[PDB]
Amino acid sequence: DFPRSRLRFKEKLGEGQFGEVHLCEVDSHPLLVAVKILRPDATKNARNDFLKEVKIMSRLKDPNIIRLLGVCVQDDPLCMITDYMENGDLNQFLSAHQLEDKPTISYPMLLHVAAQIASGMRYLATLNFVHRDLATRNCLVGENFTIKIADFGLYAGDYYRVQGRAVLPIRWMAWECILMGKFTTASDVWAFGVTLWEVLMLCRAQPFGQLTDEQVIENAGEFFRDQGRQVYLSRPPACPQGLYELMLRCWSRESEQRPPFSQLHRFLAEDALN
Ligand SMILES: Cc1nc(Nc2ncc(C(=O)Nc3c(C)cccc3Cl)s2)cc(N2CCN(CCO)CC2)n1
Repeated sequence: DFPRSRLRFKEKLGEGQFGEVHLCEVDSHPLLVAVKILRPDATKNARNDFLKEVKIMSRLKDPNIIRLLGVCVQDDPLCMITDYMENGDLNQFLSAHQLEDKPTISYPMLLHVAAQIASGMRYLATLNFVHRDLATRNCLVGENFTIKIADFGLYAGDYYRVQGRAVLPIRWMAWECILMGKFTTASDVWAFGVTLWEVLMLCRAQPFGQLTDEQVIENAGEFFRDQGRQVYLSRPPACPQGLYELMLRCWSRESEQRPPFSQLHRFLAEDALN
């Protein structure tokens, strides 16, 4: 596990903080995989983060979570190998589709997309694993509208950057994450609510897109104060009222009032059809 010389590099797919992903072919006719390797400018800190991500990823084994197929971590150079998800991230994919009138996507397909994210998150919750950056940009799309959640690191405007602070996806963040940096399964539910809003919007608009970062942060202060001045994402045109109410439960002020992923999954697979 795994002979590096079996890998044939084809195209660079993307790039993050301590790694670079490439499309590769495996001889082992044409098997495609995604391969993450260190960036050319990698430091010893990047090598350490890459080894950790290997450890984190090795534990995740579910149909709707990206799966580690293999590793080069013994003799150099370091590599991580996953399924190649041929349709890219879900944000770009939904951006290229329009909702069916009466490349298109049906409303029941939007539900099926959301249900797969909810099942993936259901699995993470059983492991008490907190994702901290659930969004359509961190979901990958395979064949037959198969969704795998990644942890994935472009979408610069989706993160609030202050020097010397962690980079924060504030528009997906529960009011208590913004005010206190506390991330829990309950805050992943709130982000799931925002992710479901993105799916039903077909990624046509940034969440709170007409509000500044500072207004989004002061809106978290309004959830805290609980004086009826907090503001929510509006109902997407493709979204019925019943499904909108489910998004609103994800954005309950009280963390314990937010539905668990098992309930969100049931609703989107079953109740949402009626
Ligand atoms: C950014 C991107 N990724 C794609 N597929 C991937 N599969 C798996 C990926 C991945 O990163 N694995 C991974 C690894 C290896 C280690 C740790 C963690 C992880 Cl999650 S990335 C396809 C794609 N394209 C598809 C075709 N589009 C046509 C548009 O018109 C263009 C864009 N673009």
